[PDB]
Amino acid sequence: PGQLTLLQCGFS
Amino acid sequence: GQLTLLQCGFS
Amino acid sequence: GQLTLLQCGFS
Amino acid sequence: MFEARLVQGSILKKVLEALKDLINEACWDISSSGVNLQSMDSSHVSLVQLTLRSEGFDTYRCDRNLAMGVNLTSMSKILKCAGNEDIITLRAEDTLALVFEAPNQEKVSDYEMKLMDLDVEQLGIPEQEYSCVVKMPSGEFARICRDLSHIGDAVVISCAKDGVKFSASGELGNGNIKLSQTSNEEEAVTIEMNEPVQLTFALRYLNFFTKATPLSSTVTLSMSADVPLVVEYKIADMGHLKYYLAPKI
Amino acid sequence: MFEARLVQGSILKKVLEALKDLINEACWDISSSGVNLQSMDSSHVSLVQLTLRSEGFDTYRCDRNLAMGVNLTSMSKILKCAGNEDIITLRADTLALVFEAPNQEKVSDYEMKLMDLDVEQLGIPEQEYSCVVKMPSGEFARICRDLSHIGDAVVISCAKDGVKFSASGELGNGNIKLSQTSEEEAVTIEMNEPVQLTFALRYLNFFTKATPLSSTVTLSMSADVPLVVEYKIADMGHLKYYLAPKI
Amino acid sequence: MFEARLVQGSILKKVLEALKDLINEACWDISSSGVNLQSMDSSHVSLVQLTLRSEGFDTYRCDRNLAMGVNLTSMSKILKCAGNEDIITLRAEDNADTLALVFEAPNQEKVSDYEMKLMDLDVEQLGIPEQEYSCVVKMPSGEFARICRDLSHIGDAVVISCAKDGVKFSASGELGNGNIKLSQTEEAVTIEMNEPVQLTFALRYLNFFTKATPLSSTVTLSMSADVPLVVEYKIADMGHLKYYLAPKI
Repeated sequence: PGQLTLLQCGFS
Repeated sequence: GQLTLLQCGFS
Repeated sequence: GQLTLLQCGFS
Repeated sequence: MFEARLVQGSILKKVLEALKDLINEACWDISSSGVNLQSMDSSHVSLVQLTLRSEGFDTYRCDRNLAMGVNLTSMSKILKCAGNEDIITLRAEDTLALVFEAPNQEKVSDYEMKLMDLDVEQLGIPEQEYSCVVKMPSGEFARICRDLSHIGDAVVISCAKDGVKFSASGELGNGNIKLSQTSNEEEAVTIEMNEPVQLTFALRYLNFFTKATPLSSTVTLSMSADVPLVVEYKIADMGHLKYYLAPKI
Repeated sequence: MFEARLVQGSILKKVLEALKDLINEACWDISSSGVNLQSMDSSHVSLVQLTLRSEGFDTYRCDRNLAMGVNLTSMSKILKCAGNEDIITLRADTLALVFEAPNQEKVSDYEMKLMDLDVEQLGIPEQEYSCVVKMPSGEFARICRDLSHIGDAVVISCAKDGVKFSASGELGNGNIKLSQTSEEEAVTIEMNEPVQLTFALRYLNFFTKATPLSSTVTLSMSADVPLVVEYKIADMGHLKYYLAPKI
Repeated sequence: MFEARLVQGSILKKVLEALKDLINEACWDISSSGVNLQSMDSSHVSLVQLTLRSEGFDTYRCDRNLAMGVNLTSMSKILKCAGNEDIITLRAEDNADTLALVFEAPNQEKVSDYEMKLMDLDVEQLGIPEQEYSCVVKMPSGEFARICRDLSHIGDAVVISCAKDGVKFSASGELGNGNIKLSQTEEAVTIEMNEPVQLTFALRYLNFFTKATPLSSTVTLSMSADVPLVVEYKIADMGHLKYYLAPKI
């Protein structure tokens, strides 16, 4: 899955 | 743009 | 003409 | 008309050094309450939030709310022309004036920076409570991140109640760093957590964050399972500078 | 036979550090009265004039006048081999330099090759100046360095109570206003007729490399005539820089 | 099982800085008597010999003779993660292809474990011919380094002629020639000499040697007619770092 983005952690 | 000293009276 | 240490008796 | 006088001008110099490496261009939300800045970097992996309360300034006026888009690289470059003991005024009335008064009062410097038009885009910060909170000297956190970045690209952070561990692996080996909770001014390390947490982050971004180290003697790490890290530096008594960092799997 | 002993040898290091970037090669005129160096830069836009009076040394003998062509970059490279508190002897187709440590137990001897090149006789017209500004050499160095991050050219506006330095470029524009002070750290404006002239920050930044030689600097201007920047070496001489304006 | 605790850990930091620039990879001869390192450079003109006595360590245990092949560049990079006042432990386990390095912070509760990969090598067994010297010169390491850097800005090779009078260093080059004459007076210059000797050596290699200057305030030069130079720095009271440099005809 690698590095997540903040959009993948519930941010907008 | 830039002048020289030879254009300012020098030799 | 740089010598090597092997040319000065080293091994 | 916006005008804010900052006596200890080195703060502005340092704040922009803490931002330029992560954000090339951002939007300053000025209001009666102070200045406020939020932006993610290009890859949407981190978020930086700047807060400067107007009370921390020695003079502050703000008639209407403004939203100035500024090239931070340009503003950083202008602030490098300011001395460390200069008193700095930000002034606006599409140009941003910055006025640098030498301590003598016999030298005065006026810089007019062109502004840029940006898409205002509201960031949603989800609401979140953190299991683990680590408070530690900002200088050692910088050294930890810098050292492990010579070993690997990512750091594994394991917080237990009695200590925190930083680990990295790379082609020349691997290393880990263990800090224990102290029982001691501003070089103490205190952990307050609920139950063990382990997260993996990119050292690349962390070393951006630590460019804020001159702003504070301490730094605060906030963690929870599968949620972004927060590293926050407190600016003297005016506000803070928060960084959010999404984890790696 | 030429021989000159300089106790506070750091002067020479600072002098060449002030010349190497502007003049790649120059000709030293030695005489009984002292040392003198004049040269225009390659583009004939600036001129540097160096004066070191024989009285400023602690030994001096020059029985007859010399004309040494020296690669200044070559000579600079050698002088960085001298310590900062060392005593320097120049002796003279080769130019010897002798470096005495404080204790006189380490001593160094360098023989520099010279150049066969023609001594210049430059005619400087007689002039004195509407505005003369005297100010700390540090502040003026910083003014030039700061504005060079903004534009390639600086507009100097001298009025009676203040001097203004302006630049403009891609990322904006900047101004620095200096007022008359009221020590060693003073800023002095002496004005007859207001002047505004434009100069290339690149050459001014060459000039301010002479800053280690003096705590103050003197700026002299008039309408349509070259700027003069003068640093006074301790009591031995000076280093004058002339810079033609733009327009 | 090998384990060696070094309180003055800065020694290891300095020793590696003095070795990495000359030797890419080397073999540590670990034994009960201490640590030992020998290698010729690739071009076979110089040789470096390292000595660290077991008595010089706070703790030293070595169950069998070892020969650890170490990438010196990799090990220098790991030792750069150690502070200057850190306590450094070397540890080699049962079998393992790894050499552990442990950095103990002196003041606070911080400890760093690095695991370095090892490499297999056959130890070069080097014959040093048996030799005693006409001229022996002892002088401050700082002046010898500055002498070598200065003369390298003139030429590629330096002429050393000592008389019990004094020693002369000469170089000629593309812009002229220079010499430095040292007289007999930590701070001292001492000569003990026989028949006059004049030898020419490559300043390139000597400036590799003076990378060891931080290890000692003085250095010893050993010469005799037509034989390699020896440059030796005493390490604090545990050993030495010797360099051999063949002459140039």
